[PDB]
Amino acid sequence: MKVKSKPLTLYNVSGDRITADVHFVESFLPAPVVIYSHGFLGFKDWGFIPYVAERFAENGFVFVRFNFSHNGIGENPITEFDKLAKNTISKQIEDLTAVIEYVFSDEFGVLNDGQLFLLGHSGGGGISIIKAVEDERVRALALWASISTFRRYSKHQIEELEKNGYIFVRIQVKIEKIVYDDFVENSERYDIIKAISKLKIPILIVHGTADAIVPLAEAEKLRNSNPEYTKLVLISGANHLFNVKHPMEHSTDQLDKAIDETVLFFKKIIENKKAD
Repeated sequence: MKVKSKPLTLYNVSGDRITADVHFVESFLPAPVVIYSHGFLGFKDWGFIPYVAERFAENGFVFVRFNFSHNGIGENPITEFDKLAKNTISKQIEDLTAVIEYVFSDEFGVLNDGQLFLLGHSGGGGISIIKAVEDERVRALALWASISTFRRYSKHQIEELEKNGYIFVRIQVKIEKIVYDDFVENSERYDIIKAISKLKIPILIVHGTADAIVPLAEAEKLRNSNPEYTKLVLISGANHLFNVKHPMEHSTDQLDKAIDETVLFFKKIIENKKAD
């Protein structure tokens, strides 16, 4: 079977340009749409994202990946450090909103069944939970190593932010104060734990037991806030990136379990809708 890959250029309401791709296998259409969101420090063409896109397409999904309008990608698919420094949670949400609206627009030329499922990794999981609350057209959510709070900054980092106007985060990237200001001035709207408790759609929480970036405790906090609609799946010995190396030359047991658990979870939702 041939996995087709098509480039998309879309804009958010501020006119910020978003570059995206859609992977699909024609023989599976009409199929559900899966929008994948990565964290602040991630890129659609890096790590396991291309392989994940290929696998979801091979499993009967219309998989969309995108880069944030302010994630620094300008000419090479980092050349825009001014914009990356100002990639607030509000801009990331605005970008995800434009991708969802592009998929639901007449401009999306990929024959689908109208079902929108979100998949978020790390920071992208947080952005996906907020978005799922804001838009009831998201009928299922899967989270891979997702954060449980946007309040990631330490006592020290916040202190340098208020003194210098920016901080560096590891290859160091400058994050301007506006990113912290945007979370704090919108902490209720962006309260991940509160948002996930409001959801009434199936939620899959995939997390590794050897994850040192976002501990297993955070995955259990997400599950604890909505025990009715969530399912917690533990990947034994998996780190924050499902044990994949960079450059990615092959997949791991860990990443294949996350993909299969997600595919089956999404597939049971489609099958249950047909049963009604």
